[PDB]
Formats: sequence, structure tokens, C-alpha cells
Amino acid sequence: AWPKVQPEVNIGVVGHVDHGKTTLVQAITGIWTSKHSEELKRGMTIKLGYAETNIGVCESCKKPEAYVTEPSCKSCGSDDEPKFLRRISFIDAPGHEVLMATMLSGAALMDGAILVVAANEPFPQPQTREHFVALGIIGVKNLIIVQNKVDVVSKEEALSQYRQIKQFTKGTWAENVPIIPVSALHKINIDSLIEGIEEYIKTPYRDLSQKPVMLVIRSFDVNKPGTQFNELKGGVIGGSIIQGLFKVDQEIKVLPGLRVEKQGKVSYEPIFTKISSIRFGDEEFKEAKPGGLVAIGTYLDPSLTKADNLLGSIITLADAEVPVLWNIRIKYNLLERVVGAKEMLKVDPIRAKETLMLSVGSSTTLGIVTSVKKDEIEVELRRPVAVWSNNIRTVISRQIAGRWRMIGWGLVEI
Ligand SMILES: Nc1nc2c(ncn2[C@@H]2O[C@H](COP(=O)(O)OP(=O)(O)CP(=O)(O)O)[C@@H](O)[C@H]2O)c(=O)[nH]1
Ligand SMILES: [Mg+2]
Ligand SMILES: [Mg+2]
Ligand code: NA
Ligand code: NA
Repeated sequence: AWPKVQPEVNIGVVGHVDHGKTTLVQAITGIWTSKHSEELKRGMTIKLGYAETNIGVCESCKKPEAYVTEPSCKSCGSDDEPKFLRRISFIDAPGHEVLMATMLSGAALMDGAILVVAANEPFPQPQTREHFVALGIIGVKNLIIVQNKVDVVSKEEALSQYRQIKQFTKGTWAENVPIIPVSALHKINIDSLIEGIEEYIKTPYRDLSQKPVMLVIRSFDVNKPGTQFNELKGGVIGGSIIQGLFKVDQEIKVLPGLRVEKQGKVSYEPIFTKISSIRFGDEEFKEAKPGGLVAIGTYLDPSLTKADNLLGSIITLADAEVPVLWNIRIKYNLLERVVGAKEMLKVDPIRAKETLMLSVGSSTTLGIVTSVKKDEIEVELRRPVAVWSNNIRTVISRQIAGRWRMIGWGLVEI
């Protein structure tokens, strides 16, 4: 039998709208990540999607077909159980340009990534570019490029596009990144993609001695409708542990925390609670480590966690020392061009008093520029941001023609 463990690695799935990210995740895991009614109605990913799968290999069989996502080797004529390799998980990002900030959030949770490129659309599309560049900036460089939808084009058309992708990646950090052609919809050449995942997205080393930090992207509660208040189960906080590990019964805090109103005046106070449960997908555990999206059960009033209220927060141990900042200094660099725009645009220098969007961890916050220098800016934030380390990368976006576009990045200076 295969062991039941948490996923040990997160693989992002990114790319331009409708290029087939969610269908690819389904082809690999059997799971459709879109859970929300609006997503299903509109036929699009809006919030970050999630799915897990075990990965194994039939040692007596030929690759890539030997790779499996279930404990069976009958597909290669063997009655033996395949060797369990690891459990993996996917962070499924929205492709729509208006949702770039959500991709950025997701990128903070990724150990590696798949960039999905549709073989039947002209490469490189705006969000192909924007997602690629974002991955590069954030440091998600264990990348596989997947040519999807090859089922609707000839081999030669696909090869033409392949050449284009090689041209695009040449001279960049991704010059030697593999390109794997598949059909996500009709499930063709998926085995080669599994093989590629095993080869190019190794599980990263984890320093379990680092202080526990979790980036929050979800919050909710399991209580069925018509439940007595005095017997409601506590709120649940979902996210990914980026360092250290958490354990059941640990005293934790949510930062920046809760919005407090004192007659118009608005401040933030840390939310202290205790871990009552730990779950990955459908399985319970006593501890949670990096890799996978974890659901942290708590003793919080469900009203505090309702409807992903805590998105962008972080969770640490109760006694951790973490700056919660309403002003930040950033050592920055701007892109030459607004890569996510349809028409080519040069990035204008940062100006004092302009409003910028800052992506830090899973958080997205607007701020006003209070100082501009060649290598540094200072920003007055509309809401505070938790800065858990000294080398955190932020992504900078600017509103151009009514659309928030990535224009640069920086290090948050402590
Ligand atoms: N012919 C073909 N169609 C595909 C393939 N993969 C996905 N599609 C189709 O493309 C459309 C969008 O697929 P979907 O997986 O939702 O794409 P997405 O990139 O996740 C959309 P979003 O960017 O909003 O998250 C669907 O109609 C789907 O059936 C493929 O390999 N071949
Ligand atoms: Mg999708
Ligand atoms: Mg083809
Ligand atoms: Na599976
Ligand atoms: Na990472």
C-alpha cells in the first residue's frame, strides 16, 4: 500500500487565459480545481485552485509510461505495486489579465511551475509573458513549459511554435527549460509530463529549524447550514507553509490580523488563536510542513474567517517577532516594458505621490509613494503588511489605462 502523507512540493500552473491550465491539472490529478459557483458559471478560474496527486513509478516498465498517479502497474502488464515516489500538489492560477495580482499571490506558494502555452494561439500572448516574467522575478525557476492543445494542430505547426518558444527563452534564465507537448483535454502524452515533473521539479530542501511561517490564501468554516451558534465549529485558515512547520495545539497568531474600528479610526490587531486541527485535502495530520495547501482548524469565531476574509495574512507562532508595517522601504528595479499589456508600453519611472500596488507574500496592498530615489522607494501603505524576513521580494504594479500591470520588483528593506 502507498503511504498517506502531505504533498511535499507545490507546482504552480500559469499561463494566458484559456490556454488550458485547469484542464491540465485535471489531466494529472483527476480533480477540477474550480470550486466556486461564479467560476463554474463564467467558466474561468478566479481564486487560486488546488489539487493533489501521488506520483509513483513502475520500476520494471519502460518510461515515461512507467510513471503513474495511482498504485497500479497493470497498464504495463505488471501485477506488482509501483514504487511510491512522492505526493505533489498544484497551485492553479487564473489567466485573466484582470487577475494578475492573484497569480502573483499564488507565485509566493510555488516550489516550481508549469507555464502552459496553447499550441493553437499566437505565441507569446500577454499573460504568457507576464506570468513568465513574474516567475522569473519571484524566483520560481524550476520551470517546465507545456505546449497544450496539440491535438488541434499538426505536428509541424506545434514544432513552429516550439521554435518560437526556444527563441523567446534564449538569453534568459529559462534558456534550457524543457518544452513538453500534451493534450490536457484528451489526455495525450501526460506520462511525459509526469516524467518531466520528476526530473525538473525536485522537492526543495526544507530547513525545518526556521521559524514557522504560513502564507494565507483561504479562510472559511465547515459548519452546515442551520447549525446552532453556540456549537459552531471554529474557523479554518487555508494557505501554504513557506518555512518551518506547524503542529496541532500550537499557539499561533494571524498578522496583521483584525481590522479594528474606533469611531471612524481604523487600526489592526493580531489575531491570537490555537491550532485545533490540521488537514491536507481529505486527510488529517498532526503536523504540517512546506508543500501543499494546508487547512488549519482554529478556535476562532467563524465570522472572523468567513469568505476568505484573511487572504493576504500570515500565520506565525504566538511569540514570533514580526514587523507589521504601514510604511515600507523597497530596493527596486523596473522592467523596461509593460510586458502584460496588449500594445507595447515603456515603463515610466516611479513618481512621488503615485499609487502603486505591492505584492508581498500572499498579500496585495495599495500604497502612496512618499520618496523616490534611483534604487529605493518609500511607500505609505493603505493597510499594513506583515514582513517576516529580511529578504522578501515584492512585485510592483501600476494602474495603466484602468488595468493593474506588473512594472517592476524589489526587496523589502528592514
Ligand atoms: N482542444 C483542446 N482544448 C483544450 C485543451 N485543454 C483545455 N482545452 C479547452 O480550453 C478551454 C479552457 O480550458 P481551461 O482548462 O478552463 O483553461 P484555463 O487556462 O484554466 C482558463 P483560466 O485562465 O480562466 O483559468 C476549455 O474549453 C477546455 O476544454 C486541450 O488540450 N485541447
Ligand atoms: Mg483555470
Ligand atoms: Mg498535433
Ligand atoms: Na492521483
Ligand atoms: Na517558492
